[PDB]
Amino acid sequence: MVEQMLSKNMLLGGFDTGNIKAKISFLNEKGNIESFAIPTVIAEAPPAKIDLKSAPSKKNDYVNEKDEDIELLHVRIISNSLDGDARSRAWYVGAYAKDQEDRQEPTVDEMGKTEDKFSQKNKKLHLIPLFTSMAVAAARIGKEEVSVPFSGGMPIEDYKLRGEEQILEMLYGEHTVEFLDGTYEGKKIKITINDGTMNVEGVSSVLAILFDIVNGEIVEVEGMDAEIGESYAINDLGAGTSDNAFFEDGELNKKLSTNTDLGTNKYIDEILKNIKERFMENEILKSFMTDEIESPFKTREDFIQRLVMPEVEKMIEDDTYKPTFSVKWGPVKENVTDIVMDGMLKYAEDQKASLMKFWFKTNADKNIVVGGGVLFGYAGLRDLKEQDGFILPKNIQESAYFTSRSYLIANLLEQLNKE
Repeated sequence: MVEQMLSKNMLLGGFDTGNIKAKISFLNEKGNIESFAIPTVIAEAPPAKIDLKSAPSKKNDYVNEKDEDIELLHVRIISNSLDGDARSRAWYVGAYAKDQEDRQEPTVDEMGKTEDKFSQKNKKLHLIPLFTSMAVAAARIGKEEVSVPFSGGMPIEDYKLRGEEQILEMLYGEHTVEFLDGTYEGKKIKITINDGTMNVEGVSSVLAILFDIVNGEIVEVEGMDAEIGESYAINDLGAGTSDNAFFEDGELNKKLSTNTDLGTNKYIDEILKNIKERFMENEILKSFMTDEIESPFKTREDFIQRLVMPEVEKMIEDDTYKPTFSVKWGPVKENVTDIVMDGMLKYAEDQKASLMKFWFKTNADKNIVVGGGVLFGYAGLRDLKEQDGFILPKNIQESAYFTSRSYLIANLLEQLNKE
């Protein structure tokens, strides 16, 4: 049934419109969930491709990365959701738009309380990356005409402004996206939106913890035993902040919910410092790098992606696996397992104190952790699983897309309900 559904001229996705990023999760041709993010950045572009370009054309052949098809987004979008002017022009979108002086990004006036995404002045900032994300997925699954049942969500504040059916009404109709450059150059995707659903941003994320879609099948992720109407604390552990959200009766509790400066950043910085300190105990490093500023990692993200993530994946697969963090700096390798594990567990313990306190303040039925911090702090945080009601999602690696995946699952269930 899902097979028959997906083989038609259609795209089944979940669309998460954030201020920084447009995220999408969709079912690809193997019926698996596929996700990417397009930064919410646009810039006015020439009507046809330009030859003066900010790199040699053959650069990506010395490059090791995924989602190459969104590195260069130069599109023409025809839609009645856009005003006449935007509709008339081509656009640079996402990463490629970052490198333009006349780029346009979301702002926040007139101190720091975020703006309305779909006002007449703001809407093109968010529609262009949304439609572009739809077009890229449609391109990926080899379909130039797609019916797109819209499944999105908005935070509760916009309910004082809009209405779900107003968002959907903006989106209904026909839209074309023509790629003028990059991977899909020459392709024109025709998007028809006839119907849709809007979901509760925030507590919807429960769906993505409870369910996955694998080869067309909805499967129950083992980890959380959900009873209907129970309260959820969702703690989003990030690089610079932690967000402690409490949901009761399907609504965010603003009074109890809060956010702090407890991030992974300072813990990682300390680890990076200690890692260098240890290499400088090595005699080869003494010979050639005494009194020098350089170090084996570029950024915190470099350290996360290259050193930490491969080991944590193995830990997540196998509770008995004992990790080894081995850094190579030029030709020299050092075992720094003690240094990394120290920072990981120090972070875990500080999060423990925070998470346990929030649990008692809310008396949440389920206490859930998500975010990159769970991955960094996994070696310690997984101990909290002994607390009944504490949930460390099996698919924590997909945290960035829990919102879009939730929409996607809701969208599949909706289409199946149609029969």
